[PDB]
Amino acid sequence: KEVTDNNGVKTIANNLTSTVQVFTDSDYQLPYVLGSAHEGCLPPFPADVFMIPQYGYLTLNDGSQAVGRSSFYCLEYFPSQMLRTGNNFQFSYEFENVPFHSSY
Amino acid sequence: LMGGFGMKHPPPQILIKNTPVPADPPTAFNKDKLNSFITQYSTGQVSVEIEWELQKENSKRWNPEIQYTSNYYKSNNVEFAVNTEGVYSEPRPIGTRYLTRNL
Repeated sequence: KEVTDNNGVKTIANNLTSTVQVFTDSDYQLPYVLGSAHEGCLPPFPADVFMIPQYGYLTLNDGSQAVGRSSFYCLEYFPSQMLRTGNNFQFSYEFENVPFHSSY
Repeated sequence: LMGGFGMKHPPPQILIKNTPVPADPPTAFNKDKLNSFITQYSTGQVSVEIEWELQKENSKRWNPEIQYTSNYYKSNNVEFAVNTEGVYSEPRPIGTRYLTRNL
């Protein structure tokens, strides 16, 4: 959707030719932030509409400065699928063998 | 703990000895072990061939990384080279850790 503001008044319209791009990091080549317990999950209640959280990451620092070992990542440097309205995305994943959680 | 690859069955020990060569024994029998030997030593060549398996870097890091280098600046000697007297030396310890990975 496209948002135009004239004076203190916004108009929302569809942009039919705009695209969204999506990829999975399957080779685990990015800093992995899902293992820290963050907001931005899918809501527990199915009727709630949620905002997607912004991706960011940390690398090595000394104070506020960075060292030469610090790494910068461009997410554009991955291949990703582009989607207009009418395109969909899917993938499958296999969990590796993990012990049963003990629910007793 | 000093570093490297721990193994239950490491490369085996390779033991070498010059076999003793007696000097002239007496002409009457004596039961004592012979303590008199020909002075002797050996020389040769050794080859050791090791095959090493490598694990390549897959990184998506954008910026260039730290690498081990020689320094261009002029010096009396070349590092990791022979001396003017013929003495090879290793000027610095070199570890393996230059490339980076995510944690």
